[PDB]
Amino acid sequence: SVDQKAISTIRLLAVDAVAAANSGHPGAPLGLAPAAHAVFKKMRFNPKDTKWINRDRFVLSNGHACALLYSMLVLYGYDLTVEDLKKFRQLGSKTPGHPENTDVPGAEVTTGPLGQGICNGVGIALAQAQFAATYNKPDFPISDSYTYVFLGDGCLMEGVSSEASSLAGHLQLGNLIAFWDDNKISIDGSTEVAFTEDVIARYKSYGWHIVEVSDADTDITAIAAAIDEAKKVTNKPTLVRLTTTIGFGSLAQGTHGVHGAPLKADDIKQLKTKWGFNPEESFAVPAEVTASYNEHVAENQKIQQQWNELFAAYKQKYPELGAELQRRLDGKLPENWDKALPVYTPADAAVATRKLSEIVLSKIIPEVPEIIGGSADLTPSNLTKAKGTVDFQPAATGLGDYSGRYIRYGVREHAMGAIMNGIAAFGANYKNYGGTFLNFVSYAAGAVRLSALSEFPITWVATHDSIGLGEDGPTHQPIETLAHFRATPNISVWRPADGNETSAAYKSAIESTHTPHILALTRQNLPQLEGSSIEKASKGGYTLVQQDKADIIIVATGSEVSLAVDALKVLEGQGIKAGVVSLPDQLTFDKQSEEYKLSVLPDGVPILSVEVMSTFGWSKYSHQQFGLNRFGASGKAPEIFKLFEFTPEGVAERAAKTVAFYKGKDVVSPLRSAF
Amino acid sequence: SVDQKAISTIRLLAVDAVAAANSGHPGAPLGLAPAAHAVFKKMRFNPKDTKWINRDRFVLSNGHACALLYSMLVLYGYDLTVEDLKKFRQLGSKTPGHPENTDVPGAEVTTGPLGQGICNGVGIALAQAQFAATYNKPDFPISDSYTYVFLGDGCLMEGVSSEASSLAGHLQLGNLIAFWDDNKISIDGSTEVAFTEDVIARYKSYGWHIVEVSDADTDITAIAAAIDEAKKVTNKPTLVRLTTTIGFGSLAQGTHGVHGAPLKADDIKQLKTKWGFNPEESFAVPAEVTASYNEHVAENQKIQQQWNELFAAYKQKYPELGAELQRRLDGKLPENWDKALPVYTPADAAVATRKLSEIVLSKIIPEVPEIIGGSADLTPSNLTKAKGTVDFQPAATGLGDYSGRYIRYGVREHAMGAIMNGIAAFGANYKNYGGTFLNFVSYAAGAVRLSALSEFPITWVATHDSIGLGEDGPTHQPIETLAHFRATPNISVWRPADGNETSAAYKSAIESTHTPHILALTRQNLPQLEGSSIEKASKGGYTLVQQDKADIIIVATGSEVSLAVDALKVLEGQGIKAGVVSLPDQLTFDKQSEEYKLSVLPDGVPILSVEVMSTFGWSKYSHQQFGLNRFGASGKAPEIFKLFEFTPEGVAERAAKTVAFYKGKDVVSPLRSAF
Ligand SMILES: CC1=[N+](Cc2cnc(C)nc2N)CS[C@H]1CCOP(=O)(O)OP(=O)(O)O
Ligand SMILES: CC1=[N+](Cc2cnc(C)nc2N)CS[C@H]1CCOP(=O)(O)OP(=O)(O)O
Ligand SMILES: [Ca+2]
Ligand SMILES: [Ca+2]
Repeated sequence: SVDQKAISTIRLLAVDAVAAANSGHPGAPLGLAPAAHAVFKKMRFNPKDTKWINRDRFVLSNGHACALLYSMLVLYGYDLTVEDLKKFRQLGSKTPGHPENTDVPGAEVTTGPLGQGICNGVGIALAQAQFAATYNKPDFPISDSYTYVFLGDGCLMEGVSSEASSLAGHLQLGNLIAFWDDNKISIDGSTEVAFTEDVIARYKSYGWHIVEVSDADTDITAIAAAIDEAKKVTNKPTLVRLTTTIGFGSLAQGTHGVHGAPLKADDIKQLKTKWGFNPEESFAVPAEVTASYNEHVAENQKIQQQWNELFAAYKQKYPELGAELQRRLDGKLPENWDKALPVYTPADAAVATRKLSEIVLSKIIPEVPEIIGGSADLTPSNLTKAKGTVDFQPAATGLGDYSGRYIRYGVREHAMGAIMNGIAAFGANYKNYGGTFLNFVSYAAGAVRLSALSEFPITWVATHDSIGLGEDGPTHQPIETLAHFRATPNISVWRPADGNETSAAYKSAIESTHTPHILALTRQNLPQLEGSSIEKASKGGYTLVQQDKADIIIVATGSEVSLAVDALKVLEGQGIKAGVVSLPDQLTFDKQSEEYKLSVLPDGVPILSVEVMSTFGWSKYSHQQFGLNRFGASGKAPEIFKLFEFTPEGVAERAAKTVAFYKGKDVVSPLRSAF
Repeated sequence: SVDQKAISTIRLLAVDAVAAANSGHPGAPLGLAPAAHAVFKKMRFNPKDTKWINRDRFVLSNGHACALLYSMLVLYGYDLTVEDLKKFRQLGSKTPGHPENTDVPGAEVTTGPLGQGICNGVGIALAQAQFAATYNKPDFPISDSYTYVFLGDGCLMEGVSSEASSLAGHLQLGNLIAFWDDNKISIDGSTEVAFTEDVIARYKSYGWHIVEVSDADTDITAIAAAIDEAKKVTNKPTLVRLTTTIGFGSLAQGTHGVHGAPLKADDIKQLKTKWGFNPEESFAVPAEVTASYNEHVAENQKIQQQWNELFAAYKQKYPELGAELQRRLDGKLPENWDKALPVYTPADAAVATRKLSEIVLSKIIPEVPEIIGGSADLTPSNLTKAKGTVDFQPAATGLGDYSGRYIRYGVREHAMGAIMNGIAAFGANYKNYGGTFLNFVSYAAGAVRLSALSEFPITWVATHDSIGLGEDGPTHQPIETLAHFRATPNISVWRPADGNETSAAYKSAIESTHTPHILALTRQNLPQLEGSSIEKASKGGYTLVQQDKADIIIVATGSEVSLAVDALKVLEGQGIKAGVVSLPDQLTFDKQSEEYKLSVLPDGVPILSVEVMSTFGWSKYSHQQFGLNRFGASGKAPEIFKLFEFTPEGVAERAAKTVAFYKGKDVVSPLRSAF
């Protein structure tokens, strides 16, 4: 049949792509081609408009199987061709070895690191539910799309998927339909060696619906029926168990050897002949398959055409909501939204930056409907919920509504991070955030790195940033954390010192379209600084205290800026004139012009950095570094600062030693380099 | 009764400790005191010998509840007193706000970061099973101890605990007995807001046995009976559901407010009077409670006395095994074990450092019985299994035996990391390792940081270290990873360049007693270097190519050392004389004498670092840094190196620019500093 021919085409495109690269993963593509065919036939999408907001989304969580995804995209006429498939895994191609949303049309997210994609799918589905609850009206199903996820045994072993699956079940996300490639093979061989749990029983325990397809190597009727069944269960996410043979059709089917290396040439020949293809030909695309797939595309395009008319009618019937929706689909924030950002003066009281963050959120959430967010069981500590908002929960629970704006993630940092990526991936200008203690952002490193690689504007509200948290002690006190994330490409790591800097950090985080943000915020109160403003802090680094005859400049962040200002006064009594630079975000600063940066960190003066955590990275901006390169301590925070000499006198002593060390030396800016 | 009085004593010590600190967590201690009393009465331990190898182990995974643990340790006469309890959460005390194994006698592991302790318990139990299988003989139950773990809702939400619980069920770890504090309250309030899964059904799906105790606020008979029942189920770990009231007895019992802040003074008064204590007194220890607990200690000490005689008889009956066991309990490796380390010459073939690692393991595993390890589903990629070894599996599976030495962790990096910590915590000189790709060590950051804080000699075999892995692309290629771990205190991060350096890295990792190791290893082949040796590489950094008239020194690691040597030849043709330093471990290097370090990185010569990942940290050792501060690419590895100019010519160009940049300048070693 044409469907059988399409499945064979998919299988053979994937195998031929792996063969041409002499690299990659043929096994799962062979096993999942029937399911991919069936799912894409049920999906609504436009290959010519990858951003249609009511499209169904597909996520390949087992991203190593991407030759399958690329084959589907090529067959459906996305902006990806057979010539691109021939360049699978080749430098610069549109067909990288794992899918990247920035590079691959039709890749919703970046997968490959196992477990992430299913969590991203949870976030896409969460966003769709929130979006539909916000905009849909009687006779106006603006949003009614599904989220389809393929995942394998490896994703099911990764703890992040357990976190997200528990939460998705709790949230009753009935438009999420996941498909488990139950092939009983991973890299180390049979799943009997390490993965003998009853997966189905576990998913039932989370509140998921289950459909089992016992012969998913051939039974596309049953796969389609499983989708239909899943769509009837509106209050549970569904897991479809696809019992498949890894590498189906290969001489090596059902073995670990077919997972992750190219097939032998003779194996490819026998695949082709038993499926009616020419064993001498590669990258064959039968025109009847193209015709069948084109029919589905044309039908989907007529569905989108009708959706566009529905949207036009919605704008007439609901003028305010329609204009809001249009603005969001255009990627634009509300005009002058930033006038809601709080502004402070040096006469205002000291405030912890976690509390300043609460105040910002309280002002901007009512002004910017596309902001949603939550916390990983730290709501009253991170201060992430605006008073008067309702939680995102299924209304059946009585605990919230899908129109709610605040997500109770539970103690699930890693899944929170990957769910945030999925919310961003949904689109519609969502600007979403997640709170935890800074030290436990590290639990989510796998997802955070993907936020950076995927260019998603997510925000971590990362409170209790240092030894300033005090008594909880060294298991809770960051040392390495900012260095880790600052060393990751494309992460803005804001460590605001005061009220104006906290508003600048949020302005950056909410305006972002391609860069994730981490906001490192204090437990403890900090003074409002003389010289701070949103305008200056928006440059990422700025001169707080200018001293034209400086003997030294002290560059600091966060809680240490006020310390530097106090040290400047001690130094004056020692006959040393200091300037102060505040560096609330190194990435934003780095992006400023060379001339601006040199105005902040000039030649001809020693520069000392002060920040109560690792000194890594700081030599970009300073000649000498005063940091904390050992673990912390359990005690009252002021006593810990005293112990480690992060006091005005301790900073002054090191500043004086720095001045002494450079006597008789020629000093150029740390910004200079040889290449 | 005296048991009731003991439970009240525990509760009130914990509340009084929190009160004195005006900080900490009274709720879970109040709820878990009956269970703690019951469990410690069943446990075999010696407060005067915390390292008795056949002790039962206790782990408080909900580490915020540590006022409970400290109260137990004080009451049982560990080296912790009421005076220490009065200093709970105070700087420098033996009672920090979360338990630290380095600081607290009777704390087996460092907990506080949720989810870790239960995984550590899995590792303690895994080690006990392996140890017993190795040493026990008929009439000689050298090892027969249990592992008791307390955990709460937060631990059950963290994905790492799902990973470890799936694996523990698979491994049939019948001497593991965990207790869930089922109190339905977390920081964000009721668990109904985020955690509605059927936990018991999930644990059954993993193959655990379940016992439910419906009134764990009072029913110590049922808690004791649950332990007895668990001990009869020898082929499943057991989860005991303790249905408790958080803060039991407090006016605020059953509320989130009792989780994490001191009780009100009037609340403490009413607690004391209803339990028969003096509301005017704090830190009361009734002598009858001390007497009862002392009776149990005395019985346990007689059990250990008899174990010592059993061990003496074992040494006579099994002379070889007895001497091996004695050596391990003394903390000593086999005499001259390191003579098994492979040694290479520059005439030997190029080899990937992952393969060199395989060869090391193949030589040392037969020589050092306390080495065990595994991989997170990457055995044929990391090359972590020695041929001829058997896997650690329950014999009932037919897939291995508990005497086996190789662990199939599955796709569970985070749990692998925390399980490794538990294996180390067991003691008996275990030197254990875990393989994954370097980029996915990041999934386990929560546990890795705890390896460092806990001072455990665990080893990550972290292969595929860079863009040198090629086609899998940027989702797999480390950039920030070494900077992250090097910025963490107390992590040795070895990046060996060749065969001799790989042997030095293992010598360090296996000899370690207090420092975790990460071995960053290549996919791709590297040449054997002229000038390398185990002796020199053991210094962490060394002069590979000495040039007395150097215009520049190039410092490099791993795959970039050979690149630097090739660049030296290009530079010679440009009239520039270079030296080369290899820096296989920055931590080990840092620990050398100042004079040694200056002999490697002298004054008076520009120093350029070369390493194909983040430049963070490198200014400790260099004036200029050539690194990779952007994400990678999917293609053949040599083409990626060419793209980023990590070629002999690209390094030479930057070296020449470095020489030019320092013309006319006075250059001092990067090792110099102002303070
Ligand atoms: C272990 C593995 N990798 C390394 C890998 C490890 N850890 C993380 C976080 N991401 C990864 N990418 C890549 S791939 C995988 C086997 C998957 O086994 P799985 O059953 O899902 O795939 P398959 O056999 O094809 O049915
Ligand atoms: C969310 C929380 N903390 C921050 C916290 C967050 N993430 C990680 C990895 N470790 C932590 N330490 C500390 S504590 C916890 C509530 C526990 O809730 P749980 O039900 O286990 O404790 P309890 O209410 O006392 O019954
Ligand atoms: Ca599989
Ligand atoms: Ca709880």
